[PDB]
Amino acid sequence: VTLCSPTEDDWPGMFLLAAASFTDFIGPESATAWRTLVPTDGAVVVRDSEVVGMALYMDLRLTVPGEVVLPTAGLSFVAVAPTHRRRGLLRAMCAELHRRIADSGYPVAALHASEGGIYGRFGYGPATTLHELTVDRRFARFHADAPGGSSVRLVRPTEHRGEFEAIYERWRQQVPGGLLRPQVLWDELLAEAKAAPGGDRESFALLHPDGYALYRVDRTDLKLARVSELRAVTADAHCALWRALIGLDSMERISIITHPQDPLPHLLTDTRLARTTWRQDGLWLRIMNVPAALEARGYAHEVGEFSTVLEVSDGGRFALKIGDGRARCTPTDAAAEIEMDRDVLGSLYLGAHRASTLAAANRLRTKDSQLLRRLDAAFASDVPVQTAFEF
Amino acid sequence: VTLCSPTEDDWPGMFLLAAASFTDFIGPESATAWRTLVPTDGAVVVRDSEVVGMALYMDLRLTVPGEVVLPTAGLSFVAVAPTHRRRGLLRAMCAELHRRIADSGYPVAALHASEGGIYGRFGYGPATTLHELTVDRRFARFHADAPGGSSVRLVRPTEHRGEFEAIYERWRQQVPGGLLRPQVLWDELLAEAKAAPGGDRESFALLHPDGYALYRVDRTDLKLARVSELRAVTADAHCALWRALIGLDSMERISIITHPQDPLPHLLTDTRLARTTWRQDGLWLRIMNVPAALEARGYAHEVGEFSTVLEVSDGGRFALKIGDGRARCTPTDAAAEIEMDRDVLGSLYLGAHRASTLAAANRLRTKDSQLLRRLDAAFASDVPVQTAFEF
Amino acid sequence: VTLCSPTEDDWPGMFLLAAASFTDFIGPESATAWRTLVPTDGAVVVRDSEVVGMALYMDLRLTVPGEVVLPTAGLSFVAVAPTHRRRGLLRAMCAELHRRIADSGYPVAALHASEGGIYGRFGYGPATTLHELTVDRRFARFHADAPGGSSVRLVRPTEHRGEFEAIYERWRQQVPGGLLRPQVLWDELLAEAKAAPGGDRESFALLHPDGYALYRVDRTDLKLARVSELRAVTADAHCALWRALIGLDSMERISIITHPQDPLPHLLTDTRLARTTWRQDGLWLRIMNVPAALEARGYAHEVGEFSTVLEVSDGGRFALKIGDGRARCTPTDAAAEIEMDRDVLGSLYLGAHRASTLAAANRLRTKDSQLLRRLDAAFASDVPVQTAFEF
Amino acid sequence: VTLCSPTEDDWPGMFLLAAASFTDFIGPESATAWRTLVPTDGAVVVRDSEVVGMALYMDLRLTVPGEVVLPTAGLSFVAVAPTHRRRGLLRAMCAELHRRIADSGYPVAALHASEGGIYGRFGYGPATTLHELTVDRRFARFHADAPGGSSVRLVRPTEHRGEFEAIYERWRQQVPGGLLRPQVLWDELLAEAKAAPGGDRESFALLHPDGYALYRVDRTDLKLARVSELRAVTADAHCALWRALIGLDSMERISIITHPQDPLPHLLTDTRLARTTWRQDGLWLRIMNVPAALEARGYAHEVGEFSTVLEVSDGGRFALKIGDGRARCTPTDAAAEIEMDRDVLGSLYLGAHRASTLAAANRLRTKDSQLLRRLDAAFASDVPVQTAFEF
Ligand SMILES: [Cl-]
Ligand SMILES: [Cl-]
Ligand SMILES: [Cl-]
Ligand SMILES: [Cl-]
Ligand SMILES: [Cl-]
Ligand SMILES: [Cl-]
Ligand SMILES: [Cl-]
Ligand SMILES: [Cl-]
Ligand code: NA
Ligand code: NA
Ligand code: NA
Ligand code: NA
Ligand code: NA
Ligand code: NA
Ligand code: NA
Ligand code: NA
Ligand code: NA
Ligand code: NA
Ligand code: NA
Ligand code: NA
Repeated sequence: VTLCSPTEDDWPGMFLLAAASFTDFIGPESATAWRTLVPTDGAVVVRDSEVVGMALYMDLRLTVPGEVVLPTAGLSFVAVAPTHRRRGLLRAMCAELHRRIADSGYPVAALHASEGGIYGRFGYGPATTLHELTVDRRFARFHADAPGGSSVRLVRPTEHRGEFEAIYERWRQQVPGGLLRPQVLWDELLAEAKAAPGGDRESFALLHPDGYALYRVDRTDLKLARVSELRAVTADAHCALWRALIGLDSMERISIITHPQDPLPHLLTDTRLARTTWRQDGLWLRIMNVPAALEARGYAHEVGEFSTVLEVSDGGRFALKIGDGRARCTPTDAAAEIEMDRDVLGSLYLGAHRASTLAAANRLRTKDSQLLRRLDAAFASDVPVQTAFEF
Repeated sequence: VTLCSPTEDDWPGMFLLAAASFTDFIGPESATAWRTLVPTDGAVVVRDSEVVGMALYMDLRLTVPGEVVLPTAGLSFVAVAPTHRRRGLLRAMCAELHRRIADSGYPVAALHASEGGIYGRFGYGPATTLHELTVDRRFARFHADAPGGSSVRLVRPTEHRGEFEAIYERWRQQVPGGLLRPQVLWDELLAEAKAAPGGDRESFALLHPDGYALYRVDRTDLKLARVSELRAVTADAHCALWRALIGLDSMERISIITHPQDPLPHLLTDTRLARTTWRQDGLWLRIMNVPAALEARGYAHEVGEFSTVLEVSDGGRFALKIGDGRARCTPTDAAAEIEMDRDVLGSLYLGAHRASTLAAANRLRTKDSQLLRRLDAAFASDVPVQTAFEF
Repeated sequence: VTLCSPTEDDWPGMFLLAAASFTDFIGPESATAWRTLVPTDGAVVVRDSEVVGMALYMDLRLTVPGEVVLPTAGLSFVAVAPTHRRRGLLRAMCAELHRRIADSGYPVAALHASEGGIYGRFGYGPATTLHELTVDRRFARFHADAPGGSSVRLVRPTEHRGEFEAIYERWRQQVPGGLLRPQVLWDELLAEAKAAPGGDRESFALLHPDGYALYRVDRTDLKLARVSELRAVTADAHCALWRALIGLDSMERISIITHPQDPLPHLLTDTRLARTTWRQDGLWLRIMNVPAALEARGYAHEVGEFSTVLEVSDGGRFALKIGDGRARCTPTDAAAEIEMDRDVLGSLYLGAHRASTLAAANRLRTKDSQLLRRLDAAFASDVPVQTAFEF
Repeated sequence: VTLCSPTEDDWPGMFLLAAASFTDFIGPESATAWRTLVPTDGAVVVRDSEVVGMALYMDLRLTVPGEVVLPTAGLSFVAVAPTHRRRGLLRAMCAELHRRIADSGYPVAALHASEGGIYGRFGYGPATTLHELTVDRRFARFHADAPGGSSVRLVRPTEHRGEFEAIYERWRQQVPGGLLRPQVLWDELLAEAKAAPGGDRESFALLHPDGYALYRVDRTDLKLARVSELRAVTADAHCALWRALIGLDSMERISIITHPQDPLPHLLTDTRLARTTWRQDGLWLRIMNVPAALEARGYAHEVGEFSTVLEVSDGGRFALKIGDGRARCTPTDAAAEIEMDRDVLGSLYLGAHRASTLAAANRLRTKDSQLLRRLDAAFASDVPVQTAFEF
């Protein structure tokens, strides 16, 4: 077993491991598109010769609270051959990529987890929450207060690329969890909008000046419309799009993977009709440089100036001062007032998890309940954290 | 149709309407127990003579943020005969009970809703969130950080009444959503802990000095344990009880109806094992007296002093000043800065819903985004809102 | 194997065979009640000594077209021990009972069939059709034309026996398929109206001056109400009862076993909401005396006088003259114009099956298509055929 | 919103609305084939410019009782964009098409309804009944009386087009509900007989001189054969085809969408094996010209001459005389003896619904029960009403 950056010769072997590892494998053509996001030394392979392990990262741009955009290393295409389990190959590959990511000057790494029990030990914490809502649209009536009681157009996605790009670009800069979507990923998205023989049905779009929804009828449940993506920049756009989706009179049910603070339920006279059918971790974060990440994001202006000493387990100890919505984070050997593993800081960082909830599980440790309330308020996001697109 | 306080003669007719209206009807013996919580003029019937409509309220004590206990009118046993639908009987009965509740000096009314689309128009807003977690305990491993790596005892519920009463009494005074559980409801709870021929299996309890869990094996799914109630006063107690439940080696799955901030997921090495299988509105609140309710609860000390003008639709307009965790709420004819229906204030009141989320649905209306952030922070609860027991 | 009328000593052995043969066995107490309807020589047993075969008939009164009530032998409690299959015991028992029934002067025998492939060969034809309608009552709206836009009362069945008896007695005399329901069967019906530990839920009744509905919530599907029986003497009563059932706001679905001409679908703005979920043969008829049965019923006055020659396979050949809604049916050796097996005549007799449909299957054989149209019209019932109660 | 006849330029926009509206959308190539049945001014669009509403009719030939063929306007391709619900677009489009259909001289319009609650208010009544039978062929044995105890050939559909056309043409002229099937619809039918990658399996045909059956194995249930179409001109052909289908020894079940008077059950020794698994409205009729439609069909010769006065709600009042199987229908201001909405007359017109059943729902109103019996008999069809093909 040797750990190397792959040569062009290695990629057929990587596509074999990928096809055998990922049931949702996009195939070599699509994989080659995504490859354009992987920097020169962004990939590692293990050879036994045949490829028995692989991992890479892509150059991403992640929005964090305060509309701050961080360069982010997006881990992806991580696989160990079923022949080479329990030989420390994942640990070796993650250690090497983290070395390269830290040396390259990324303050943050991110991934989508295949299972929930794997990445905590490598310092990734779940930082966004996926929330599936299923609406029985047959009963759905809009509240008298709901905006916009036609601004929306039913269109072919492939004919309005420019408009979706412009709306998404405005959305991703305003929302924590937002990711820059490069041209190659717009190519890939509009390719999956087409009907496939034996596969997905045709996708349609609802287009508003300030929002869009991409949806298709389920392959097998012909009374279910699945919203693949809804991006709205204004409340008027969000409501108008949902009025149009609830107008899909041939459907019984509309489903969407959204975030816990989606206002959809409050648009209806019966909030219970917007049923939570599924909940899971979305984006995971590893804070690579604690002071860089903590100084870079904005904090709630509602909390008054405070100082503390934060220790990250094997991540350093810092004098952390938060005031006027900004943090200063400097080295100190003073006694820690707060201790947590690196994964816990990732979970706190976009505002998806409360310091108080993590403290109740003893993942976050302080003797000061006032400090806990101050951290909770400071790390909270004004704009609710959302998940952009899986990678 | 005449609307009257029922005589003793009316109660057999009320029990008939109840049996026909409520599939979960506890029966006349249990109903007579709960009746001891209904004050002298706490009930209305409609006669056509036979009972075709009924509604009552019980005298409750509800904990709100700041550990403040409010006298609360708990609406219950609300039914219209299937023969007398669409004749305004619900509206007539609710109007009369609200008159009596307001005149009696209750600042707040509360209920559990049979359907989500009914009580908004009578000024009730959903104020707590039920969250069902299902744990596949076969895979569950506790995190190295989790407390208490034996303080817990497996016991017969009927033999440790005193201990459950004492623990519950400590829990309900500390948690917003907490309700005083009178002696008659402890009688009823321990009666439902017994096995029934053709019905529920025997209930067992796990007892800690600072917490308890009541559970039973599902009637039909013999690999599922259903936790009917877990009350823990400390994090050590919460973790210790979950270590014991995960030790139910004959079960595949443990389910509990809990709240969105339950720390259980963070106790495990795989947070995904604590799956959200169901989410619904719990307790609904109608604010009867706006200034009394707003002055009575505690507010977050993290937000700096601020003043605004709040208008409740047909509920009055108030100068609202919040500072040092207290509110002053006085009559004013000054221009409104914030407007909302009465139901919306109920949804905000225990901290379960953010002002910002309601604003995004246009249920809450202001031109000031800074005011919105201040309301969000002020109305937030330090201790997460939980649901006590259904009534 | 000897075939005998049973002595009192035989009945414990008959109750053992019954319990082993009938999963719906009502038990010895209920069986003893129904026994009061079995005349002195109304039962046969086969002994091998232990009971290995049994069959009996009850004295019934059946309404046929023209509101004519026929003495009817109701076959029931027919069983062969699983140890004694394929030994001709059913054929021997049926032959003996038919001998006794014919000699006793019954013009007609009737039964409910355990399976569809058994009784045709003994001359029974299916004569009524069971039609299960399931209404999704959440969507159900009554048509502007529907009668009665409160005449109906929600009551305890056991408290209004007299009223149900009087309504049923009016219904059974007006409807072909109607059966006299003796006092012992009213005792049995009101006993099954009670909740059972581990069994059925409590039954309720909707009572109108000219109709009633008995219903209960399903044991396991708590959003389904099952109507066990709806008897309405007028269209106003039928509509009023359905308005009340659709008012069961806690239910998603109402199901009823009714007849193909139930007007319920036409009461709604969406006829499709009254979904046919199940269809089966109900009452089976064996015509014992062809001329007695054919002369006894009324015929459609719309068809002009006609004469034909009907041959029943091993049942005789008859000159059949139909006019002014009456038939004369006399012996003849003239050439047959119509031939059919005895079972086919049973299927025609209450108007549930058209001569033309049976002719298309070659169960009914004529060279005259005009004769076929005349038989179709003559045998049709003005009042649609319904099924009274299973026996 | 303007309502126009579409130009060629509009049809791409109509195909977009169609694809988004109809999950069973046949696609632009097939849609262009069906278009050949739409006359010059047979289509309307609503433009907001983009197509937000559409409706058309096709020139059909419908067989009614007495083997009379009526020119029929077949409404189809009716859609409102999900963006433009509740703006009266359906009402506007239906009003314009009905104007054009009436002015063009069509006595009748027809459609297949997407939902049951929509078309009643525009004067369409359900006029045929779809009845799905599922046969467990493993148990199926033919009755000793059943015809034809080999006349049938297993063939490739595409090789025997001429024979299917000739048989169908004989069937459609003899059966009420029969439609002329133009060459373009035979092209489309034989195209759907081919296997599709990820779609339907290959279709086979059973061919008799006087009947055919088209069938295929279900996509997912490989023990179910689905009969798409069985057309038999004689009882011998019907029985012979069913003997062949019951010979599909690799299948457990055969399903067919047929009519309520299908003789299949009576061909078997166990009639219960032909299970009704589904029942729904088929063809809907709007009578455009009451006297033209009522004079055009044949009536039962069994009923003696009678006269009445029929009022159709906003459809005129007529002296209706029926005798010798013919109707004369003339204007009158005499008192109405019978009143009904236009939709009700459509439901009566092919004989699928009895006047007596509609009267019991108060959709048909008379004080004369003798008149009701006479209408029932007169409007009855000698040959049972069937459904030809959906459009
Ligand atoms: Cl912020
Ligand atoms: Cl999201
Ligand atoms: Cl607080
Ligand atoms: Cl809770
Ligand atoms: Cl009659
Ligand atoms: Cl019936
Ligand atoms: Cl005819
Ligand atoms: Cl048909
Ligand atoms: Na923002
Ligand atoms: Na690409
Ligand atoms: Na993924
Ligand atoms: Na507290
Ligand atoms: Na009690
Ligand atoms: Na409840
Ligand atoms: Na009658
Ligand atoms: Na009895
Ligand atoms: Na039975
Ligand atoms: Na014909
Ligand atoms: Na074609
Ligand atoms: Na169709």
